[PDB]
Amino acid sequence: MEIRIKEIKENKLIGRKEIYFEIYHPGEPTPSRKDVKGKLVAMLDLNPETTVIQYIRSYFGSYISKGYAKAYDSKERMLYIEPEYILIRDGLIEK
Amino acid sequence: ARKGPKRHLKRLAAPTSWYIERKAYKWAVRPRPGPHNMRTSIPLLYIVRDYLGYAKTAREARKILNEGKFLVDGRVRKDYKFPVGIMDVVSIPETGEHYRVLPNRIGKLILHPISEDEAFIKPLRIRNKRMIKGARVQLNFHDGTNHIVSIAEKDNYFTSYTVLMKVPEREILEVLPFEKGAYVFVTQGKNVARKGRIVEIKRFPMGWPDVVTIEDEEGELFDTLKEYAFVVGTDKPKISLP
Amino acid sequence: AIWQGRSLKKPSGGRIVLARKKRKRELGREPSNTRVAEQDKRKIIRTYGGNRKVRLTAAAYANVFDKSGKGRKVRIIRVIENPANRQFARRNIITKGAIIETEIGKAKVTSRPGQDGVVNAILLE
Amino acid sequence: RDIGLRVQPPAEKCDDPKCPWHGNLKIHGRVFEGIVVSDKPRKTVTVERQYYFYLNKYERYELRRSKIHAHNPPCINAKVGDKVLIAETRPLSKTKHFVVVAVLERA
Amino acid sequence: ATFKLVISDPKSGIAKQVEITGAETEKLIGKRIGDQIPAKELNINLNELFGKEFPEDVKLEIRGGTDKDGFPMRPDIHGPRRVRVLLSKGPGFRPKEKGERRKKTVRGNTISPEIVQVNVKLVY
RNA sequence: ACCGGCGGACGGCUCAGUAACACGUCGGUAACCUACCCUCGGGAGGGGGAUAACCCCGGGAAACUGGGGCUAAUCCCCCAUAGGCCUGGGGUACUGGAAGGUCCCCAGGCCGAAAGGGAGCCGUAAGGCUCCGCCCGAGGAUGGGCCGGCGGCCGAUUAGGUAGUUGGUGGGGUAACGGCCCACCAAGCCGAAGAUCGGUACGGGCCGUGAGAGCGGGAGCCCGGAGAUGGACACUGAGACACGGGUCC
Ligand SMILES: [Zn+2]
Repeated sequence: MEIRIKEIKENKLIGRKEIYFEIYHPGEPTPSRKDVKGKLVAMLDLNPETTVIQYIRSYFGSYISKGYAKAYDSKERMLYIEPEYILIRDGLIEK
Repeated sequence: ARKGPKRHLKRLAAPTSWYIERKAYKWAVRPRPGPHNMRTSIPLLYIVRDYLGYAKTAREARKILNEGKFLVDGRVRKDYKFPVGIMDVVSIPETGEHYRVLPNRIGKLILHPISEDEAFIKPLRIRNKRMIKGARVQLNFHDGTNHIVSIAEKDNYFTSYTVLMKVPEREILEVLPFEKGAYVFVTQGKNVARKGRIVEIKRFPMGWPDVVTIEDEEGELFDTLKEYAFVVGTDKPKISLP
Repeated sequence: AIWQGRSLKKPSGGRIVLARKKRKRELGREPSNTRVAEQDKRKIIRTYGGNRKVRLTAAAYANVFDKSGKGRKVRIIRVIENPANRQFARRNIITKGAIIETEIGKAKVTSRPGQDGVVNAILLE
Repeated sequence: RDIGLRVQPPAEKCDDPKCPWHGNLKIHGRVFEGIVVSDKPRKTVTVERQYYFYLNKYERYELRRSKIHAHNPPCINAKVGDKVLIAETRPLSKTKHFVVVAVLERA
Repeated sequence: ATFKLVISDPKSGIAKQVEITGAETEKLIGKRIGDQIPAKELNINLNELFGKEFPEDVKLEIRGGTDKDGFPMRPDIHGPRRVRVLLSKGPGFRPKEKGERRKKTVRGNTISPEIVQVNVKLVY
């Protein structure tokens, strides 16, 4: 699986950066959220504890899976802004 | 069956001047009463979320707004139902972005970037003039705002004139009169978003509105309503309207 | 109550069947038969939209003006004539068209005591 | 004087408070031309206007009449068959919502 | 006609109940609301009951009462009769809304054998 | 939990009634109301009063509810001023196509405000700043009321209908004009170009069909109108005579 970043936006009204990317993975299943987040943090040199993956969407009959994620400057702002369900899904919140 | 004011607004019945998907959802933000009409206005939530994309959900849009990070004219607005209309300056001091709200050629409202120096000027068309207690003259503008002057300056202002007003301090910069050759910009009608210079003014009996002829930069002549004609300069536009 | 809505008959002469119930906004109120008395009697009525009306039921004084803006507060003795009704004059009922007698002379009323709360009149020279 | 119409004001004055020329009545809205059909009621006149209505299916016109009752100020004493101009005003009665403002030509 | 008398002392904010069966029931019967009755008229102790030293001139003031079927006695309805009336405030009605008017059941000033409780205030 | 503020008159459901200014469209309100929100010019001075919760005693089968003590407020009341409304005599400064409108000066009267309250940071104190607040005036905006011209179904085995009915003179009432209502004057008003009466039906954007002209439908989605078992009434509120508030048959 190869990750290619299609768009980076710097939102500072909310202290975050929005990342739109794609995963090229022919002949393989949809990558797990853990693996996607790990590779994204490794490539972008981000903080693992202040980044979330909004979604990883696999299309029909395609080897490209689209992906949307965010990276926050501060964990406090991350918790304040992001919903609880997405944090639970990403595993940041033990719940 | 109807007993009082409405509090909801379906997306399929939203004003045609908005840039909104009319079938993605069922409910739209009902604009709160404010400066401009509902036809030439849009709730600030849609500007924060859809137009600029700073937010993905109404909740975080409200969270952004409550911190006073969005400025309209020169005042910080926190109500997400606040209407913003034509010839309004939306400023985001944290980003340095300044936009002017103007209608495009199809009558829809769009944000045109402007400069920091321009961000402190808001033209106002004198919609009406009357008298108040103490023998003072009150001018009512196109956006519902009001100003007061002494009887000494009675003749300095007339209906359909334009006033350049610094904001949010509300100081009078200058007065642009409405005569022949005055640069104007059409804000409504079939000729919306078209600019030119005044040529002639025609009046009719009864309450039928007066009609003004305008000449565009290409020399073509068209017509519109005298109230639709918005003065923006004497010979050239004092503000950017592309 | 006193409904003040649409008539039940077409101008041609036919009848009209109501398609809806009476609405609270189309209701009136009983006439305020302002009478001459020894003291002024008035009441306050809350009207549509929270507005206020001052209703005069018994009137004792009157503000009389004489062709020059000068005004005097005088006493009402009797109603000489009230063209609005053939019995208002007999019963001492004050309305906008009444002609009253005061110590200064005859005065024609110019206000609406049922809607104003006061009685104003102009002297007859 | 003028009340927004490009017509000559009546040559005489009247004390009627419902006359737009010499009273407090205000004219606003539609202006129509018509022929007076009846003037029996006091200070009242019925105005008849004649117009054609087009039928799409039969691609032909039919004749229709519009009847309107208008106030008749004493100065403008319109009679039967006169050509008159009427202007919309506030409701003056149950069926009177127009006022005669001029007489275009006597019968 | 057994009356439960609730005597309340305004000088201390304490109320106590007693039960009277007959004989002295007639003396209370027939009196309206707003008239005092001397304590000794039908007194039962009243001294060690409250543990005080009420003066000999102590009087009982008829404040209110309640019928057998939980029906309060309005201090305004005339006569010993039960009637259904439309109330907006006052005894026997608890609005619970802004301008609600609910029709309730109340009695009149005069006590009757049907009355089960008489509430009285001590007057010095 | 209680007082208190706001909301609960929107949203949701149905097509009974309605042939009507109910609906569609174009215009008027110079004849009118508007809680929430926006702008401008001002003000927040002095007093008083209970009562909920709570405590004592209860009843009623329940639904509900009585007496006594005690208290607070952005709760309620009063005084002052500012301010509103009418009328009369004057000046013509304003918007308007045109002033029974607005503005300025005198005169007689009626009505008649507020919470300098709350939170945070400071400051020895005093005092300061920020946030959300209260009241009056003039406009806006939102949501309405009312009115006018035009347009859209069948029956002649339904031919005369109307009598507050048509119009006026003067008033009452309404937030507002109006026979909406009242008193007095006349006989007017509608009708074979189909009044009245009877049948059917929520009106429109639209949907079905046909080469088209046209014919038929107009439940689901949107706008508008009505209803809350059938009727008739009222209280609070800006907004109701109110589907999950009230009274009677
Ligand atoms: Zn005249």
